[PDB]
Amino acid sequence: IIGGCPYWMDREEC
Amino acid sequence: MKYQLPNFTAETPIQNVILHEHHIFLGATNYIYVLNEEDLQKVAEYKTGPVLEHPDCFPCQDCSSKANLSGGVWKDNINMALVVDTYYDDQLISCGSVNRGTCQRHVFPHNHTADIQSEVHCIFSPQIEEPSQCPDCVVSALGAKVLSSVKDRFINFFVGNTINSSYFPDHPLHSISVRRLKETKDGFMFLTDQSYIDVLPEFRDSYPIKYVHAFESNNFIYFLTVQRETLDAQTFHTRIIRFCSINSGLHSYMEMPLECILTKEVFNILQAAYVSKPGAQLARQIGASLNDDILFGVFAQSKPDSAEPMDRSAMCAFPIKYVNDFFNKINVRCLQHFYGPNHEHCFNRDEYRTEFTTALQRVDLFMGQFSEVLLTSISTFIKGDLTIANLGTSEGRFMQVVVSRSGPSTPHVNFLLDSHPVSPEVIVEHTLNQNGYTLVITGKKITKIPLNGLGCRHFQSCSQCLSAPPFVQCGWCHDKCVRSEECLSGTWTQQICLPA
Amino acid sequence: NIGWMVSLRYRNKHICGGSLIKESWVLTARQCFPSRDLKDYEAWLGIHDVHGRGDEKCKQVLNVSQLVYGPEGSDLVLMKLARPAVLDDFVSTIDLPNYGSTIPEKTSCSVYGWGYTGLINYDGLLRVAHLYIMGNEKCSQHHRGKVTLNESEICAGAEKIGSGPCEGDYGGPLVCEQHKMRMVLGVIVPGRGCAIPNRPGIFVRVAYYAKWIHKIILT
Repeated sequence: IIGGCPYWMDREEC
Repeated sequence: MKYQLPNFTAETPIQNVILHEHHIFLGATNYIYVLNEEDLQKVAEYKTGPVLEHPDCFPCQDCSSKANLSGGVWKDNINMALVVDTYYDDQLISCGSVNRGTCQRHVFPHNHTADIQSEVHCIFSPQIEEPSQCPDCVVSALGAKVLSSVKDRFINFFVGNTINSSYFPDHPLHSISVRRLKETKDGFMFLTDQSYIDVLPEFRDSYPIKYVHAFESNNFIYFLTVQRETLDAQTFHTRIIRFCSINSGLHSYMEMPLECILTKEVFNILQAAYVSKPGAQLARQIGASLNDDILFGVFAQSKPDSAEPMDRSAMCAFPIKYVNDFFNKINVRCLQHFYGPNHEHCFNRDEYRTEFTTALQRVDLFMGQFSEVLLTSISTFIKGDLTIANLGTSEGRFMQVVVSRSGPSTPHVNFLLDSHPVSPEVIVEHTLNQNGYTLVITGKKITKIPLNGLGCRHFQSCSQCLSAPPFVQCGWCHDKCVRSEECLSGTWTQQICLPA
Repeated sequence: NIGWMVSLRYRNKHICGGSLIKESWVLTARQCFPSRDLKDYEAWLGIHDVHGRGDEKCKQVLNVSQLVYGPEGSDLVLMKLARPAVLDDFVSTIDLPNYGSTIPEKTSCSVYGWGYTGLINYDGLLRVAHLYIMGNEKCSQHHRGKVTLNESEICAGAEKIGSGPCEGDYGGPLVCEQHKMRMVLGVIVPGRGCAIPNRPGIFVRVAYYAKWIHKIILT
């Protein structure tokens, strides 16, 4: 996943 | 007395030609010329060499700064592959002799097909997983045949490399290999160990393998080679390699010899090959449909127990349906140059590598008309019900001739193109109502020859023109002998010669 | 909760993502299988890290008994695990959409995987990209008129511009919330470039094959 957040991060904080 | 057609003279030899989006891309020594389709005028160029070689200056890392070194050597960049990728963001993938046969992607800017210098990326990714391999090491300086195919959502590269004993630490080359380019476009990769089939290190010099042509047809990959008859054999062969068109590896691998006899004298060395559909008349005589892929191959006689051609040429047609029928028939040997000629695998019975005992034979379609010239280039096309062959000589002569078995045919076009031999690497472009052009390389000159019309320019006078063979469809147009469509005036006859 | 994430291991190295749709079934991509020798395959469930580091009380490691390939079109494959996955707090299944269904444009989605991140020192932890559903027609144009979509394909544009799946992400799911419930709507497959700004991504429409999927998984 290029430009993703780690699994434990909520949608709204990306 | 010769013809004035769009030509282009490069400062160095031309190796490979590609036609993409009305632009001719030439693969030359130290350059990648970029011509315009219509007039063959150099719009751009990319300097690819000379490139400096050093036992520490690795591939895809520049060292112009390391010019004054104890072990420095200036090498020439001879183009081995030139591929146009349109599956990913449009790019010209180019490969040279130097840098351990590394390739480079020239990404085209969104509205400029002629811009080959802006985005240039070197396909190299240091192999951490197993430093014993090199998937970014594609091409050999000896000989290379590259075939690009989009398959299973990836761009696969089928490679044919000519090898020698020259052992390399961490950077070797493969005889026949299938590698997929990564979506990150930074490197290639072999899926399994099956993906390559190499000549044993003992045989690397004794057994040189020349990969003449490669093509894809009917869900199979095909390679056309020039090798020895056997390991211990003193004489040379032409073979047809075939394997199930898969991404993961070279599956259902098989090699069979091809024979071009003249009724039993053999033209054992393929000089050029072209795969096209047949015109109605010849289709009938070779037992093929108008829609059957046909391998036309120009062959030559080899100097006794050598590989060099003899100036004694021929040409025979192999309908791939028939080539396939031979492979699907049951006797059979093991691949002696890859496996051990003595090993346990050879004696048993995807997994295995077959070598065929007998050959597929075909008679010269020209019936010995070329047994006293060296044919080096072939390109075939259809005109009405006719099958015309474009042929190049080792002397630099270009000729168009009707391919038929129903009586031999004299060429309707025959003239010196240049002094240098004709390149096997050709281009045939097709336009509405069967009339395009060919792209013929002769050293540093590329010429744009039209498919139909050259036959007509061979007649200087109206009377000569009026008695031309009917098939060429020649008429007088005030002061010139040309085809109906080429006459823009209205004064076109095949019946009258006014006073002069 | 990411219980349905599966890591496909080919020769003790992670090759692909997958999704547990039923106890003994994993939905993944045909690209994930370089060999027909099932011996070389293993499926890891209960993991968050690619090397299965902090996961040991969770980690479930199963062998692959079967490879049921989807219709000629689809690059789909159904994996039968040698023993059922035990559904605990760490391992769970993912729901499938029904056969005669669709999802509204701009529906929020996520792609999960241990694939390439373009980062220097990647920690091997499970990543997630946020995407939104897009019409097939507006997605075909956005691709610069180079690719035309079938009813078997699904488009999803990125919420954070340079984002999207890559090498190592294939077989993984495209999870969206259909009627307040997490469902696998798409299967990650190779594309025409990894994470291109403004260009959307093509996945495979799981709903299009739900008949076939339920045919296999329901013995």
